[PDB]
Amino acid sequence: LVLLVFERAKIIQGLPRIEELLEARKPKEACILARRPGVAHINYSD
Amino acid sequence: TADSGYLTRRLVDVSQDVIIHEVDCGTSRGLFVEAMTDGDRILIPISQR
Amino acid sequence: FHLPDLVAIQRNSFRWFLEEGLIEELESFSPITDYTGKLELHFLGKQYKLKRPKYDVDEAKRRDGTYSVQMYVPTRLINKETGEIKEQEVFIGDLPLMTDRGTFIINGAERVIVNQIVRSPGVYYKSERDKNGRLTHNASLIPNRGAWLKFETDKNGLVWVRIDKTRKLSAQVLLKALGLSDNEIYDKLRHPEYYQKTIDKEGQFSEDEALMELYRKLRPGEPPTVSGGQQLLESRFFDPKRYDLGRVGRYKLNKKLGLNVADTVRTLTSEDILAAIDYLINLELDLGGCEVDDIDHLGNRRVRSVGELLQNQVRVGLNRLERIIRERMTVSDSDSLSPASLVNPKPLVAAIKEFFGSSQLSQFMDQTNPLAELTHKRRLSALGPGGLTRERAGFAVRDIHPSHYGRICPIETPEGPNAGLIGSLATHARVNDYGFIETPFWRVEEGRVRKDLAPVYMTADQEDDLRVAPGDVATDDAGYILGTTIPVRYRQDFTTTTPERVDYVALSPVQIISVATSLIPFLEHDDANRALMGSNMQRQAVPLLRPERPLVGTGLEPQAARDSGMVITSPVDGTISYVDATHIEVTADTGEKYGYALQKYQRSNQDTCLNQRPIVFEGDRVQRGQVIADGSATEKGELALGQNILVAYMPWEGYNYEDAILISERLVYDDVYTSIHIEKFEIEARQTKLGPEEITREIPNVGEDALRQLDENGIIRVGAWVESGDILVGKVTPKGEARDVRDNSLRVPNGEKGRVVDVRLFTREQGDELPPGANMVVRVYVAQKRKIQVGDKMAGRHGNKGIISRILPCEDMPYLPDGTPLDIVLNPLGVPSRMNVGQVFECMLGWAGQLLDARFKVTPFDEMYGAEASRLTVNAKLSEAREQTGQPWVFSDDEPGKIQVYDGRTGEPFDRPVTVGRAYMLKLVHLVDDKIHARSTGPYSLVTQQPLGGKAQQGGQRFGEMEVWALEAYGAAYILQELLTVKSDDMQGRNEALNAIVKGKAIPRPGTPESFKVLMRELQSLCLDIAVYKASTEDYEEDKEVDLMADVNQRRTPSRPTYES
Amino acid sequence: DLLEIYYDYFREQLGEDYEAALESLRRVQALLVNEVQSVYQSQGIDISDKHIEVIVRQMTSKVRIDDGGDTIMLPGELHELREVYNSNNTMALTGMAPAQFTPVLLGITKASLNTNSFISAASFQETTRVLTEAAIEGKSDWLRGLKENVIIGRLIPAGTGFK
Amino acid sequence: EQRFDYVKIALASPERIRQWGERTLPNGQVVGEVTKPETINYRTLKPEMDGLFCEKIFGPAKDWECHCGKYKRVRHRGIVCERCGVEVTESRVRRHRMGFIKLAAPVAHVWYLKGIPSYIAILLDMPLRDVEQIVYFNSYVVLNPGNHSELQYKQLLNEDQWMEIEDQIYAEESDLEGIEVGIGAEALQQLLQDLNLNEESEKLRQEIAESKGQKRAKLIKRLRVIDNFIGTESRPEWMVLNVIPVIPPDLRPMVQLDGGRFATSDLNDLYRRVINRNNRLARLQEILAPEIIVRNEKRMLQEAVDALIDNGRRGRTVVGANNRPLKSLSDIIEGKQGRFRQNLLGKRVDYSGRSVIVVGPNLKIHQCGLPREMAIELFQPFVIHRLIKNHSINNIKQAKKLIQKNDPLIWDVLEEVIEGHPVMLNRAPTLHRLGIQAFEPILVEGRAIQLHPLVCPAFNADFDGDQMAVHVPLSIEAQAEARMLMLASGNILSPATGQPIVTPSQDMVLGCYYLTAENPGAQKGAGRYFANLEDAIRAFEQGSVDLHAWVWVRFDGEVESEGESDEPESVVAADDGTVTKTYRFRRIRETEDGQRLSQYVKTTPGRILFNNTVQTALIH
DNA sequence: CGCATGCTGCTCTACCTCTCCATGACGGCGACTGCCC
RNA sequence: UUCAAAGCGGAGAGGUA
DNA sequence: GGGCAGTCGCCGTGTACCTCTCCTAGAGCAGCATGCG
Ligand SMILES: [Mg+2]
Ligand SMILES: [Zn+2]
Repeated sequence: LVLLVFERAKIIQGLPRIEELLEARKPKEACILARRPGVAHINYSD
Repeated sequence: TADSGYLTRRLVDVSQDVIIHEVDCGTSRGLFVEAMTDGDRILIPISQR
Repeated sequence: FHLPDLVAIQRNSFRWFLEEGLIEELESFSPITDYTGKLELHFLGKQYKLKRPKYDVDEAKRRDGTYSVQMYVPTRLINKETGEIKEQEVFIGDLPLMTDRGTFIINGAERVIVNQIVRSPGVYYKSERDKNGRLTHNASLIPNRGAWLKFETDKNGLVWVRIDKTRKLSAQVLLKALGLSDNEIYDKLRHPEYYQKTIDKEGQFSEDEALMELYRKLRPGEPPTVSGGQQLLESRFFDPKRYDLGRVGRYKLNKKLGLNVADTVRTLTSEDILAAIDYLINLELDLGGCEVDDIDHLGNRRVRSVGELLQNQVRVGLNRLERIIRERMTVSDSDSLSPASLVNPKPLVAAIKEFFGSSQLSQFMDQTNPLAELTHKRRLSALGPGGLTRERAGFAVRDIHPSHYGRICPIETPEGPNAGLIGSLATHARVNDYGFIETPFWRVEEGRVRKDLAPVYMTADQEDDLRVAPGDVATDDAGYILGTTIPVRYRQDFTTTTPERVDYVALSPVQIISVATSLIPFLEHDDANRALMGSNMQRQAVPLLRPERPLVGTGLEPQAARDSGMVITSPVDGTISYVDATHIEVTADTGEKYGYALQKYQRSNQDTCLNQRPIVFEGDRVQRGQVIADGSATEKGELALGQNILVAYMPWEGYNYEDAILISERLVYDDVYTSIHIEKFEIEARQTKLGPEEITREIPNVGEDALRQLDENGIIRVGAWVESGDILVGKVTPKGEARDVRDNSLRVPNGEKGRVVDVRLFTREQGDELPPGANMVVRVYVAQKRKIQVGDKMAGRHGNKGIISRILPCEDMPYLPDGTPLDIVLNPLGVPSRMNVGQVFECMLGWAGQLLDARFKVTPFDEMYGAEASRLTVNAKLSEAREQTGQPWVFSDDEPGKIQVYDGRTGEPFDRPVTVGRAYMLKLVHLVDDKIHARSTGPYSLVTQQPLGGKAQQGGQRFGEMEVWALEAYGAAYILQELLTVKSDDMQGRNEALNAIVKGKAIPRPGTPESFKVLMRELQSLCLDIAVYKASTEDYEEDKEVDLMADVNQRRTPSRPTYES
Repeated sequence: DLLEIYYDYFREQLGEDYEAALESLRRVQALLVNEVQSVYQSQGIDISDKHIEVIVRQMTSKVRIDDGGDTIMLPGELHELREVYNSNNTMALTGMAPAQFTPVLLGITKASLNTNSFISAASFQETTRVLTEAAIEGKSDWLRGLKENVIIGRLIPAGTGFK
Repeated sequence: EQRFDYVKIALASPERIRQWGERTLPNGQVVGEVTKPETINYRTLKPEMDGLFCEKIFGPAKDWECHCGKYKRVRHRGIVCERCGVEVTESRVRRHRMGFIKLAAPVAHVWYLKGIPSYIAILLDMPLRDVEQIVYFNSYVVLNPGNHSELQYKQLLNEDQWMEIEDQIYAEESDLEGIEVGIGAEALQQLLQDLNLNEESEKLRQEIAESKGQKRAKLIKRLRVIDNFIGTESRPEWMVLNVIPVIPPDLRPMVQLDGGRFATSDLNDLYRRVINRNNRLARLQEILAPEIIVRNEKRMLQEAVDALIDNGRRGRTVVGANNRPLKSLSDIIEGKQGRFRQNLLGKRVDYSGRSVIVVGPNLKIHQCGLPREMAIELFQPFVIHRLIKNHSINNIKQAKKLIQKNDPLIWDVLEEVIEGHPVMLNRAPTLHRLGIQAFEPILVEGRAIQLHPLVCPAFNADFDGDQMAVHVPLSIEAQAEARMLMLASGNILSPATGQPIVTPSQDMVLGCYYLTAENPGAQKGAGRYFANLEDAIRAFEQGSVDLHAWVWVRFDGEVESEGESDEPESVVAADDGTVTKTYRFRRIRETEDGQRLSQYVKTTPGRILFNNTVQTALIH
């Protein structure tokens, strides 16, 4: 009939994480700031 | 088991030549050891580390 | 128990092959014509005139031959123009025949063909999601045999086609090349503008350019041709000899796409392609009646058995034969020909031999006991020629699907690399003529179960819209379902409904498990992992000297023994007139005589006995269906793999530690747990260019003290006790060098002894077939009786394994309040951490049964009748035994299952009472006489000069690289260097070390091992200039290349270390 | 990229690039050690921190050479930080033109194939590629460390065979 | 003082390859060349005179015996026969001599053409596809474009292009003197010989000095390769083969199956194919055959040599009897089952055994139980030595006959042979260094090894089917080192973390817990006073108090109670200044502003047993 | 009474080509390739 | 004076820990 | 030329032990049993 959308609130790590860390691979997350400054405007645009 | 065995073999071959040959390099550098804590709670005390 | 014949997959498949499997392949190839069209060969493949086997089953078994028949097909040769027809019958091949138990006998060994679970032919739709793009859908069309087709939808709304593994190309080319005008493909499609987008983007094609482009893309580098494209398409998809959907493929296509094409046509047509494109468009546009497919569903998977695989092999052989016939028929100008001289049956014979002897689908039979034999024929494999590969199978194929319910057992699998890749058929399941597994159900009308209306068999896809109840629901008079809420399954989910809304009910509570798992009482109180262990270990037990039934059996034992074909039942309802150790005779009421002959001390594939013994006495009244004689692993009628012994749960003085077992000495001198094992030895007398070989007792360099038991013909006598290193058959070879003969007579291997029971021998000039170049064959059989001893493995039905560590004299064992010493002491630490609670139930019920002489039977999942049925039944039985016996110490109300036990060494009672009972334990095939090995010095490998490996050839133990790492972490330098050189392949240091040890001096320094030199030679042979150098001492001198392959010491260097004298 | 961020910041702030390389490598090393130890301690397993430090220093001890001044070092070569520093110092003591470099993070398989002995590398992985490269360069192996005295059959240079 | 110091690798020149083979004889000719593809004689098991198993090249098959049989005896040293010219010496030299095959046409080494980096393509400044097309006879290449306008050096032509250029060059009208050369064969030898490394390096440096863009890495790679070839003093044209070597015949042997059939190796087939094609091509070149067939023969010979060097790398795999691939020279060394990982980094050894393990209590840690049937085999030389020295026997043969006959003296000798001799025990998945340990053996009766219960967690062992392997050390250094570094009684802590590793684990902790616990019921004899702990133990041993009763004992020492009240209680200031403080579990009595006079502890007989056991073990 | 023909065992050598033998694995890393400025 | 006649490679399937 | 997405091909994927079976096609050449007048 329909397909409801919702947000759930939800971690353990094992061998894949260790192998990824020791082989120095590229994960997909964690945008990293590049220069010092002192203000972080979130800027919720239209 | 296969994943664990492959990882151990790679670890052994990367670091086989580390043997102790010297007594002292005469430096003044090191790191800072502190307890491992999850915010309010501590997980590993400093004395064990 | 509505159980029909348990081994019926093999029988049905072979009957189908004989009835209509060979005819269909023979008649699809008959009209072989040459290019001039003058001669024709017709194979009237309808008679087959099978010739009776020349050897019986037993003759084939004892001669080590093959049980088979011969096939003869009638053929006719027709010459055109001049009328000339010749008729004859040609020999086609030898077909091995299936015995009465579902197995084959190849070269004197029992073999079984395994069933294979594969993917069914048809069309399968799938949706794939790009990293940043939309959802794109693809469809794959897969036949039984031929080329595959693939359709794909792009991100812009374009439809592309891929044939086999060529480059992609728009669907317009393919649809126009097939011979379809625009109007019909516009009408058949439901949403024509979606395809109109592709038409506009890719440009309209006419037939000529459609075939031009199709030829260009399929076969690049050649000049395009219209006839070329036509022939290419006709050979690719429309050729019966090259393309085959199958009956199942046509059925699946019609069922999914909703077509109406006839069942007889088995090649692709235009409507199928149009319907597949339309279904893809609708699935893209979310029409409403379209859905992607699941490939693990048991409705999309098929079973292939011996009939289909044999059909494929016959087809390949026939293709090769037709090639030979066509090549040979044209070489002669004048006819001077007959159909007999035209066909050559060598390729077909070779193909059949390769399938039955060297394939990976024909397997060596498991024959330890009747249960292993029964479950080896009901096994389903996902690997083989046409299935999966070990490196490609992943997590999704080894899981449990909700569609396995009642069709594949969820418990019985291997552990390790094969876990989830081999499965077992459930108890009530059966395979229909399309290849899909079914299972039975009873109908429910208005909440009433109709147990008198012929249960219906249903496949996985059928029972998805119905609400099906489990087999443990309780009814009041075999009628209305009791309760107010009932568990049901609807669309692969578990729910609960009112019992006026269910549709079908399963037949039995054991419909979900296999036959090996159905023999475990109190199963619902066990964990699943230990249930797997117990079911697996029940098939490794050894038949004992005097078998015995369990006291707490489950009810399926008499049915698991009737399929091995070793129990004899009387069909007569008469009287018995003659009983003997080898013959039984029963006379009816004026209905002639029935006589049976019994096998005596034969041998199985795994060296176990196959005896058969009678039960009845002379002049006995006998009814129909009554057991008359029974086999080596059955008591009267039913399976009997273990023994009932007294058990107590408590720790001893460290002898129970971590799965070890402490037993008594009564189990040794009472001949409990003793078995007979028979071995076979063989010698061959061949001929050589130097001369022939003679079997005789005139052996050189031997004294009369080593020829006592030979029969003046060089062969040992029946009934002789042979110890290790004893001559069995004496042979001499004609060496070239006076006396020119050398002695290599065969002797028993080290560690073998027993009695000689058979010396059957075969020779030429007597009607016996022999391998080429051989004169005679001699086979000797040696038997022995083995007792239980320290190091043997014991097991129970609930997963508890152990190794025996001590055998105590009977005055040391703990004893009961009546003076009876125990038989086995088990550790209670192993029960609560593994959750085998059923063994305690079994022990207590066995105690009650022994005290009552009752032999109870309990069926699994017995709690549908009460809240705690097992505990109440056990307590009531124990109380009744206490009241009947008269002894108050049997049962106590304060501690129900526990009684007082004393110490045999000091006489003082233990502080608290312990649990005692009767347990049914089994002895496994892992015995310590076959696991002990040692070596000092022996044979060496030829290339690397390292010690050989293997127990049977005095082999060494491997020192892998993990052990090298462990020795490096210790700081060890001298142990490692001694292991690497002096004890492995330092060809000169081995003898020096041995002589130094014997003489008492110091071991000298080693050199360079031989494997390094072998590697240097191998690298040099690859055109690499590698060498070892010695550095220069002074400044401008050059470094000097060292020659490794040159010994400087001109001392003895033998191939193997030798003792000086 | 965290390594690049740290190197760029410390090169913009500090003068000499040697200290920037050292500080960047130090920060990345600490992050890696802490992450691995946290993953292990999430379960009920405890290991000492020296064992992980020994392995991690094998991954962050090299540098990529860029614009060698006058030494025999073409761009694109991976060299130890200490060797580069010593060569640059001994060359620029007289007043020559130094070389540039950038720290890199290798990994556990890419670092085992960059050893100075072709016998150890050929016995680990990719035998034909290693052997072809060694044949072209004319390399020589002086038999130092384990896994090479084991192959020949000599006393290993560790333990009782140290001297 | 060692034999050699380092290992060096390089490219092989044709002179070196011919020098590896081609030995000399006391005559006017050399012998070391393989010319015919015959391996062995069918009628008699002998090798032919010029083949893969020849005896003039590779040495005699039987030591100190010639092919014709005229010579014999170890008297004949360093003298060659005359009828067949076979040197008379040991047969072991058969696994040294190499020989070689001379090719009628040059071929290219597949390692230097088809690689992840291709070195021929890098050196020649050409893409891999063009070089691969020039090889295998798919296209032509221009070697000299002299006196022309539309032709450039190293430009790929075609059959039609070559024909149309021939239509002009053969007219010889004008403007076409100095005929250009094109060559549809390899001609890689000519292109690689034309290299002038020094000026190429100078030009490359001059170009790399100026301008970088973003794609000067190609010139950097070229400069690296050129500098390598300059420094090594090699020649690039050595990457194209003109002769090949042959491996000695014992590393590719012929084995005989049970039924008399032969199971020959996979290298013999590849060598046979190469030799047959080479001989056929040479024969065709002799008769001056048409060139369009000679080119086919050359292409087939290239493919054959390529399949010998490495099978299935460039083209199609060569299948043998079945549809399974043949094993080439690179498959010997490259895999997990290759020489490196199977024969050099781990081997099979002597004086070793294996058996099942059972539990042995009453053993001490550092002791093991070895069955009597394995010890008599693993310890044979020491038994023989002891039999010869003491209990004077005679020779070794008599000692071996005595062992075989199973004399009673054998076990008496063995029992004193094995005492003081450590033995190493090992379990299958050795995950850390505590998976191999040394024990002292004790002869047991049976066929199973007895293992102490306190070492199971280190081995990860268990008594439900596990098996163990046994090795023995031979020399004095190995024995001293096993006793001093590996013995099981000095392995208390673990190397991963300093936590103890030998602790009571399963059934001993349960017994200690039961013995030292408390029981509200079954408390006969509670409240009785004892002097010292031995009195309490003696009173319990002969049944007069329960194992869980509460009794007062006199104990002057240090106590550690649980649920204790650290604050003094019930202080009674008695006469004469004597103070008797009564706690919950102690009754200390102290003098006036002085020391302690006495102490009593309220405890349980099981606790007294536990603590007395520990103290007695420590003090003795 | 004797004459003509298929079957079986041993020996001896030589190799290339397809309708391609499969189209259910998964990640990483380097080298072509068509397309848009 | 001599030794000396018992060892062999690959592929597939299953099992124990 | 610069810069790509996109794609094709090669590399890698636990240790020790036990049991069973089977192992190259084609062609050429010589000697013994069988149906007929
Ligand atoms: Mg175990
Ligand atoms: Zn000679």
